[PDB]
Amino acid sequence: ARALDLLRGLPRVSLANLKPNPGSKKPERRPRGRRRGRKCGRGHKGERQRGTRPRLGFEGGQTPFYIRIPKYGFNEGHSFRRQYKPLSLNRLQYLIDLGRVDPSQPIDLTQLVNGRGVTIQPLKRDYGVQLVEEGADTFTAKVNIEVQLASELAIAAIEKNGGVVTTAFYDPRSLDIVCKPVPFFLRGQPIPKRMLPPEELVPYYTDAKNRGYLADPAKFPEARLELARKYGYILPDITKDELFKMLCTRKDPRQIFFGLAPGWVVNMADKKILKPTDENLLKYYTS
Amino acid sequence: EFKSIYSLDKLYPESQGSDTAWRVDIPLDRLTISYCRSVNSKAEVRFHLATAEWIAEPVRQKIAITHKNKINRLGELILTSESSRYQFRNLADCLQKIRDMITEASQKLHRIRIENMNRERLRQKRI
Amino acid sequence: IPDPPKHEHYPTPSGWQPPRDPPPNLPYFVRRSRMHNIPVYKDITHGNRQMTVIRKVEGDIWALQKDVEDFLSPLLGKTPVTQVNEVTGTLRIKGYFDQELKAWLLEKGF
Amino acid sequence: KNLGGKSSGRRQGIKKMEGHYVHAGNIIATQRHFRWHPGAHVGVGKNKCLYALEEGIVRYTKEVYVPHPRNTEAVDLITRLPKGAVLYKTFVHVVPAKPEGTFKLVAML
Amino acid sequence: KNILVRMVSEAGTGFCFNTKRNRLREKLTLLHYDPVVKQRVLFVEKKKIRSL
Amino acid sequence: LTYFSARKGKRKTVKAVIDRFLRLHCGLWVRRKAGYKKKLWKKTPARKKRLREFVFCNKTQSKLLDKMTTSFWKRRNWYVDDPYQKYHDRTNLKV
RNA sequence: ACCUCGGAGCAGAACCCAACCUCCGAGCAGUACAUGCUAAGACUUCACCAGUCAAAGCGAACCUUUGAUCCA
RNA sequence: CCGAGCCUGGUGAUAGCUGGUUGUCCAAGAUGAAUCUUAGUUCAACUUUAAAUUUGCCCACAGAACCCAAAUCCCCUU
Ligand SMILES: [Mg+2]
Ligand SMILES: [Mg+2]
Ligand SMILES: [Mg+2]
Ligand SMILES: [Mg+2]
Ligand SMILES: [Mg+2]
Ligand SMILES: [Mg+2]
Ligand SMILES: [Mg+2]
Ligand SMILES: [Mg+2]
Ligand SMILES: [Mg+2]
Ligand SMILES: [Mg+2]
Ligand SMILES: [Mg+2]
Repeated sequence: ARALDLLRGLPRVSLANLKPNPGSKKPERRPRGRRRGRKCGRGHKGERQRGTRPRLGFEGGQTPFYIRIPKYGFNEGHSFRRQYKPLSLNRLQYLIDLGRVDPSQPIDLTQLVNGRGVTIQPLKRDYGVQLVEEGADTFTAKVNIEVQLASELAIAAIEKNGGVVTTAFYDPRSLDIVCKPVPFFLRGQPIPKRMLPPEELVPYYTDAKNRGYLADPAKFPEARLELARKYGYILPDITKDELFKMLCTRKDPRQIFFGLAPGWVVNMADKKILKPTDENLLKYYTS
Repeated sequence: EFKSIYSLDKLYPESQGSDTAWRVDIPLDRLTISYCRSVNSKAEVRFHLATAEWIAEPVRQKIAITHKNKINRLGELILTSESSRYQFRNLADCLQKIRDMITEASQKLHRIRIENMNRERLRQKRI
Repeated sequence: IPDPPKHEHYPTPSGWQPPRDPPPNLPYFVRRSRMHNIPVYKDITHGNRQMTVIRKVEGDIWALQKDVEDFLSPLLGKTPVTQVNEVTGTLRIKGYFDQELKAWLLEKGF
Repeated sequence: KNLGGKSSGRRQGIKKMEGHYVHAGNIIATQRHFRWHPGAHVGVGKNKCLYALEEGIVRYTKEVYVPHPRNTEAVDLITRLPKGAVLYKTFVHVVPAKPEGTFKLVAML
Repeated sequence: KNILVRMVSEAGTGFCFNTKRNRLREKLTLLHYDPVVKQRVLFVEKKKIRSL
Repeated sequence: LTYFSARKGKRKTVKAVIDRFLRLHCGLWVRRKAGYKKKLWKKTPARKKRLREFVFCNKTQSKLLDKMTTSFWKRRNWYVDDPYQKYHDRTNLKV
């Protein structure tokens, strides 16, 4: 570059040559001199020069605007509402295309987070990911994806491309562990059980039309055929697909990770998995 | 593989085979579907009504009568949906319209009525 | 960040396209972002000043500015107003042209 | 001993002078009593405010006033006029600007 | 004076609406449109809400 | 309000605002009209319809509410079936 | 004595204009019980709060002033 | 120095009240509503800065009420 040649010509760069980028350092304004002194920009007498003007929102005694408006339950229970980060099929296809999400293996929340396709904040009442139909008309990826919510159209697109989608619930603790497993493994605790959905969410995850992970698998072919009929595509028989085993793999309802069972301890330091053998512990972790 | 008391096999013992979850009327091959990215897109479904063997003959006749306004000069019924940004939903609407037309075939106008009545009242001259 | 997998056909269903090989012989080069996307970004200030920034430019940023002005004047009808940050190697154009500039840079093969 | 009388003005009067372009529903003039009468494509509210019923140009004209016969007091007032006399009033009209629609080619069946 | 009273639908619906009737006047029975039923039905005065 | 709390040193939220106003993420504040539940028997149907409406706030009112609430209340919330999901963003807005 | 709201003059002709200013009036009634629901576009008491008008549409039919929030 | 002692502490009490508020230089910059409120404050108006894009002021003709003047409003041009 010509800039480096200019450097070669110029004096040595040292700590005596350094200057901040112009425009990055505003001058400091302080109350000395004619223009900034005297009353120092505070006005003349009154509470505003004395520095004691009333609180924010006080209107001089008139009933404040923010108090004369009636209370309404706009934000009632806001902190207990479940939140689901949207994952559009556009974003999913983008991730698959750039190789940040491998469709050759089951796609769950862990894989999405590892590919950085979605950011989950369990502390902010994120209960997982919801599939979003946006980008359905251009989705051309065969994928086995596990999500928490799924729109009918998103399910239709996933299935038309020959893939499988299942809606799986996660309690806040299991969700935290799934999103960031490595910190959990460093906590040194046995992998906990995945709790069941709350009573209100039970019907959703037991319904086959949602591909609920607790729904009767006998009803899945009927629902898939119904979607294929409704949206005018021929349902591909995934059993014939050479990735049928992958498309079928589903973690157990009480399982957080695909190949790890509740109660196991992951010793990452020496690449081992300690498994309890006590009958009571095994019964607990299987229940 | 791990299995808990809530495993699917235990929950629904009747359906336990893996193939049970994946074991599979308008002919989509017979229909001709086109998409126009016209904001909502548009999906057009057109099919030759007369040669629609998948539709009964009386149903074809009743459709050709009731919906003659949607039939091209080539005798092909054309119908479109433009009510969604998703061509999936547009095509779904078109297919549902086809189904509704078949079902109904199986089983402002006030001023027009008045003016036609007046035409018939004026209809008095006989060669 | 993984290198994007080789695809048989481009553009990819999401629309992504790798930079052509060999690189174009233009006086300037626009390096892709670490995500392997074109570094063209919308920007907004004051709630009404809409700008588009071509950020990772190497070489003759002034040649790039001339090319951008030529490409955009017919769209606007007037020569677009721009700022060439020769230091940071960026080009800032008044108005939103992110999609058009992305398509144009793809055509040029960056 | 004189109380009250501190009521503020009602800010009434013409909101759209002649020639002003007016969209449907715009209030043209608010009056306490009928200073201006509704003309063509101009409606009247409960409170005798004039609003545009179509999108167009506001015009003010003077026209002969023939009240609704059910308006008994006005009819009597007319009954007391001499033969040549004709009452007049100021009327507000909206001259509609655009046509109410056009026929477009949709499909070349 | 007048009193605000709660006319309750005689159609069995939980629908009620408030009317104004003179205190000295007899209890009110009135035809009114019931949204749930979607039909005009009788409403009977149940209780006095307030005195106005 | 409290600009620096005595226990955390943080800025506090005026919960009276949270009990009354909905913030749309784009920067708009929605509210109910005052008196919408008061003495409806003496209000005309048009007035009742006007009062039953959800209404936006001024620029200065919105700025005041923004000052009186903290950044937690000004985040994207992806609720399941939020009735205001569509209203959380602006479209076709020129300046 | 007054404190809120409204009408007239001051303030003659878009709007707006004070007072211990000159006068007057009101804290509702009558009516019906679509005097319903929705909704373009507007007005606005110089802020906000509040207050007005309203096409189209749906539904029956074929109206002319007082006060917030919280709390119950 | 007692209509309620003195000292220390809370305490840097509080003060819508008075006083004070320190380099140079340039630039823009002036007269309603509510309020235990009129010695204050909040909103407006004005004002300053930065930004966007496109009309802004002046403005003739035409136009703006019956009852019972000076002027004003409105806007093609310029
Ligand atoms: Mg000075
Ligand atoms: Mg001083
Ligand atoms: Mg002061
Ligand atoms: Mg930025
Ligand atoms: Mg007066
Ligand atoms: Mg106003
Ligand atoms: Mg002593
Ligand atoms: Mg002090
Ligand atoms: Mg100067
Ligand atoms: Mg008070
Ligand atoms: Mg004071």
